[PDB]
Amino acid sequence: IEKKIVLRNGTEAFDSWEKPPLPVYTQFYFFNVTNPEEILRGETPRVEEVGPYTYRELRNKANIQFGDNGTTISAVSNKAYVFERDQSVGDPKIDLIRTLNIPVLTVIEWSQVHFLREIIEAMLKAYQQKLFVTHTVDELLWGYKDEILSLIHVFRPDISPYFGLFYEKNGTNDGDYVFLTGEDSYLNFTKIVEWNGKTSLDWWITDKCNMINGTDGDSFHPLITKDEVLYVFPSDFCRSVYITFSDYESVQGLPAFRYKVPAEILANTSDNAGFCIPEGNCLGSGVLNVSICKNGAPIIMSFPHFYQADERFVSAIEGMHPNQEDHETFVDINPLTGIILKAAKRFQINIYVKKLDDFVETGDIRTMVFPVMYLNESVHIDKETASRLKSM
Amino acid sequence: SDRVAQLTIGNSTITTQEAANIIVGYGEWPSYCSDDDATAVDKPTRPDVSVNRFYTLDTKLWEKSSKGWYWKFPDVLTETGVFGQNAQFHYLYRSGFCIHVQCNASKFHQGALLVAILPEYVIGTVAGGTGTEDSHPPYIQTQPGADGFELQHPYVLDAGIPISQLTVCPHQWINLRTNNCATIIVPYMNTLPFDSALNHCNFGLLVVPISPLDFDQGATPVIPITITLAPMCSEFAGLRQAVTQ
Ligand SMILES: *[C@@H]1O[C@H](CO)[C@@H](O[C@@H]2O[C@H](CO)[C@@H](O[C@@H]3O[C@H](CO[C@H]4O[C@H](CO[C@H]5O[C@H](CO)[C@@H](O)[C@H](O)[C@@H]5O[C@H]5O[C@H](CO)[C@@H](O)[C@H](O)[C@@H]5O)[C@@H](O)[C@H](O[C@H]5O[C@H](CO)[C@@H](O)[C@H](O)[C@@H]5O[C@H]5O[C@H](CO)[C@@H](O)[C@H](O)[C@@H]5O)[C@@H]4O)[C@@H](O)[C@H](O[C@H]4O[C@H](CO)[C@@H](O)[C@H](O)[C@@H]4O[C@H]4O[C@H](CO)[C@@H](O)[C@H](O)[C@@H]4O[C@H]4O[C@H](CO)[C@@H](O)[C@H](O)[C@@H]4O)[C@@H]3O)[C@H](O)[C@H]2NC(C)=O)[C@H](O)[C@H]1NC(C)=O
Ligand SMILES: *[C@@H]1O[C@H](CO)[C@@H](O[C@@H]2O[C@H](CO)[C@@H](O[C@@H]3O[C@H](CO[C@H]4O[C@H](CO)[C@@H](O)[C@H](O)[C@@H]4O)[C@@H](O)[C@H](O[C@H]4O[C@H](CO)[C@@H](O)[C@H](O)[C@@H]4O)[C@@H]3O)[C@H](O)[C@H]2NC(C)=O)[C@H](O)[C@H]1NC(C)=O
Ligand SMILES: *[C@@H]1O[C@H](CO)[C@@H](O[C@@H]2O[C@H](CO)[C@@H](O[C@@H]3O[C@H](CO)[C@@H](O)[C@H](O[C@H]4O[C@H](CO)[C@@H](O)[C@H](O)[C@@H]4O)[C@@H]3O)[C@H](O)[C@H]2NC(C)=O)[C@H](O)[C@H]1NC(C)=O
Ligand SMILES: *[C@@H]1O[C@H](CO)[C@@H](O[C@@H]2O[C@H](CO)[C@@H](O[C@@H]3O[C@H](CO)[C@@H](O)[C@H](O)[C@@H]3O)[C@H](O)[C@H]2NC(C)=O)[C@H](O)[C@H]1NC(C)=O
Ligand SMILES: *[C@@H]1O[C@H](CO)[C@@H](O[C@@H]2O[C@H](CO)[C@@H](O)[C@H](O)[C@H]2NC(C)=O)[C@H](O)[C@H]1NC(C)=O
Ligand SMILES: *[C@@H]1O[C@H](CO)[C@@H](O[C@@H]2O[C@H](CO)[C@@H](O)[C@H](O)[C@H]2NC(C)=O)[C@H](O)[C@H]1NC(C)=O
Ligand SMILES: *[C@@H]1O[C@H](CO)[C@@H](O)[C@H](O)[C@H]1NC(C)=O
Ligand SMILES: *[C@@H]1O[C@H](CO)[C@@H](O)[C@H](O)[C@H]1NC(C)=O
Repeated sequence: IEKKIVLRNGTEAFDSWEKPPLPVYTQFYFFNVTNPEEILRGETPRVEEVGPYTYRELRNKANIQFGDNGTTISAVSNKAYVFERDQSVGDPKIDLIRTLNIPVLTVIEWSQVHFLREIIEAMLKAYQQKLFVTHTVDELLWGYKDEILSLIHVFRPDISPYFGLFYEKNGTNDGDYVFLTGEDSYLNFTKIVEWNGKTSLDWWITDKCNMINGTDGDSFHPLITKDEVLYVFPSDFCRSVYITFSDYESVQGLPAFRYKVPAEILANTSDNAGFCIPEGNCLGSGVLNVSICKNGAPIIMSFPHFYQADERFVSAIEGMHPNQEDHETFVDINPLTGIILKAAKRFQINIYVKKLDDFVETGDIRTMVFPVMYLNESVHIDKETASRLKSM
Repeated sequence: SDRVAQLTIGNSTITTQEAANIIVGYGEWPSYCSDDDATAVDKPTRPDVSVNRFYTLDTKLWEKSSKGWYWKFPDVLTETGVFGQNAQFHYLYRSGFCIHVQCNASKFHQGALLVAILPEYVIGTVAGGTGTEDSHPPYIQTQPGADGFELQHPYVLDAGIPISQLTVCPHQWINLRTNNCATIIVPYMNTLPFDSALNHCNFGLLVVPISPLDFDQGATPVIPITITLAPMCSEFAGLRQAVTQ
């Protein structure tokens, strides 16, 4: 009986989950636009993959509360990022990154839904902006004062004038989580059951599409087989994904079942027809509209470099060359103990663009999907703590 | 003999055959600066035809849920025509205005507007919502230009003053059962006899629907509001190169 792995105060599996001892390394990759005016004239874009930007992460758990005689647990999962310099190319507070301007493409979206229409259309007209800007790395990723968003703030005081890709994510949580420990059964261990009081999602089409499955992805339940299907709900992708078996791997000196995120998460299936909002008209295979769960920002979540996606988007951007080894998402799990050995979460943040005649900053741009950034969040178990798990 | 009018000045005339009456703001016509008042010692330019024209500026659509609009004068005309060229070359400026706002509708539509002037219409903000952060309005809310700007809280006119007593200032109503236009002749009101045309905006034209538009479905749902204005007795001074702002 492997009841040793539970979330009980007095166990060493709860100590690993409250405070994760193994560091998490995230490398931020960017896309640099080489011909920015020619995209406004209507030519094919040409980009450049720029990195690596190694951040070392920090993890803990706060507000841990028990209940229902020990089987239900609810806590928050904070996440703080600390940059590492020797594992990165250059100093990020000087490194200028030229890309799209996401706030001025956000507020064009707000004019399309009549959310502050004549206020925003007076901003971009009298204050002429740029579709393509150039800021530093720490500005574009950790908050920067936008021109137009500082003007919406005096009309609407709820809008934050600072935009960032991961703004207010240093030392803050991504929801009030509640889990299910393995005091009742070892099939459902630390499984997400509700989210901020709400049972499941509410913005998708069908009630099958709303269902949150599985865990957050920090550690799984043990006794993993080859034929079962594991389910993962990250808070960034805004649905629950699954993972399929890939091959036989060898982590140091322990068993491993390599599971990878398949193409059928975002494929063109009859199940995934209901994840294109509103009426199932999809932009393509492998992409996902996530504009609801980013407070109105026109963001697309997809694999890096359109991997396992449509080819007519690959030929639209010069520099998209996806392959298996470099731009997938995988996880190494110990099949006997469920401790994640070596994972790599790689997802691309894209910004949708289209030529609209009421905004004369878009030029003559083609309707397409544009590359902005992606990142490899990697976790890894070192030599000493691998030999601690070789005994059990 | 009051419903039908014609306002010709410059080379541009406008006819109206369902007017109310012309009101002259504060009981006096716009006039030139006398030598009792003038302090600048260079001879002013007075174009007298090329800038005293009815400039038709923009067209605001008025639906059933509108709030109200405002135009800061004379910054609606510092981008337009020979007025916008003389006001950018010359530092000093004075003029009156003949302000004519058209809004026609059928004999089944209803609703009333309060097109009113008010001098030195300064704009406040919502002070960060709760009222503790000293936020100043942006340059486009301050001086929107010929595009106009829509009021956020028309009950307080974005300045903490109620619209219920806006009727003190020179105004007249456009209710669609009686009239379709509203002429307001405004003199030059300012302390000092000339001023800059790019910084100081002497007054603002508040156009607010008080009684809302209403019509049964089947009638024409597009009811525009176009304002035309004419600088009367305009004169400029202090010639230098072109500033735009
Ligand atoms: C990812 O994901 C995301 C998420 O989803 C997405 O996003 C998206 O996007 C899209 C695109 O854009 C969108 O859609 C859109 O939308 C829009 C908007 O809507 C909204 O808004 C509105 C407004 O309202 C206003 O107005 C009115 C009157 O009209 C009034 O009454 C009110 O009050 C208001 O007022 C205000 O404002 C104004 C402005 O101007 C001002 O002035 C004043 O002052 C005030 O303030 C609204 O209404 C709406 O609402 C809705 O909803 C609600 C709920 O709550 C309800 O209740 C209601 O009823 C409604 O509903 C209805 O409607 C709608 C429409 O609107 C529909 O859809 C539905 O179904 C129902 O029916 C909202 O909120 C819109 O507009 C649009 O629409 C359009 O389009 C379509 C297609 O596309 C079609 O079908 C339609 O029909 C339309 O069309 C139209 O329009 C155009 C433009 O404008 C034009 O041009 C044309 O021509 C047409 O017109 C025609 O028709 C009409 C009828 O309709 C008539 O009347 C006329 O005359 C003519 O004949 C669209 O839909 C969306 O939204 C979004 N989302 C959300 C959620 O939102 C994205 O996309 C993705 N991505 C990708 C890539 O995909
Ligand atoms: C997180 O994810 C990122 C990517 O998302 C990973 O970074 C990549 O890591 C791989 C492997 O370490 C790197 O691939 C290596 O690239 C070398 C240079 O490649 C360039 O030049 C070749 C021509 O030689 C071009 O074809 C190619 O397009 C590149 O322009 C190769 O020489 C390496 O080859 C080695 O492995 C192959 C594997 O088949 C062997 O055949 C060879 O003999 C050789 O041993 C290798 O392919 C890749 O460059 C990295 N990308 C970036 C942007 O850094 C991170 O490793 C991953 N993890 C972490 C913790 O960040
Ligand atoms: C992404 O692409 C963009 C453009 O495609 C690129 O932006 C440009 O980078 C260069 C190089 O950093 C910038 O040029 C510098 O500008 C400063 C400011 O005036 C100058 O002082 C610099 O002069 C130095 O030039 C030499 C070194 O390059 C030295 O020998 C010399 O003595 C000077 O010290 C230099 O010209 C340029 O300003 C930007 N352009 C914009 C619009 O930002 C960006 O670097 C790319 N990013 C990455 C990560 O590759
Ligand atoms: C969250 O998990 C639930 C349950 O694990 C998922 O619901 C199930 O989704 C599968 C999709 O493969 C449905 O299977 C379907 O079965 C029919 C035959 O019955 C087959 O023809 C289809 O091709 C498909 O395979 C299954 O019916 C469905 N069950 C229920 C009760 O809804 C759900 O999809 C998961 N959601 C997310 C976002 O992960
Ligand atoms: C995110 O917040 C963390 C927490 O303060 C920052 O990490 C520390 O920053 C201080 C600042 O001098 C330094 O001691 C180290 O860089 C970090 N200390 C530890 C113990 O980790 C971090 O800099 C913040 N990062 C961003 C991008 O905002
Ligand atoms: C994704 O799959 C749907 C479902 O088949 C596609 O919609 C059909 O597309 C074909 C053309 O390839 C049309 O002839 C059919 O009339 C469409 N049917 C429906 C119900 O929409 C959709 O085109 C696919 N996506 C892409 C990008 O090809
Ligand atoms: C865990 O340790 C002891 C066990 O009773 C208790 O005093 C302590 O408060 C517990 N910690 C939490 C966070 O509940
Ligand atoms: C998880 O554990 C077992 C196995 O599925 C099941 O009986 C139990 O109801 C599950 N609970 C939840 C919340 O999924």
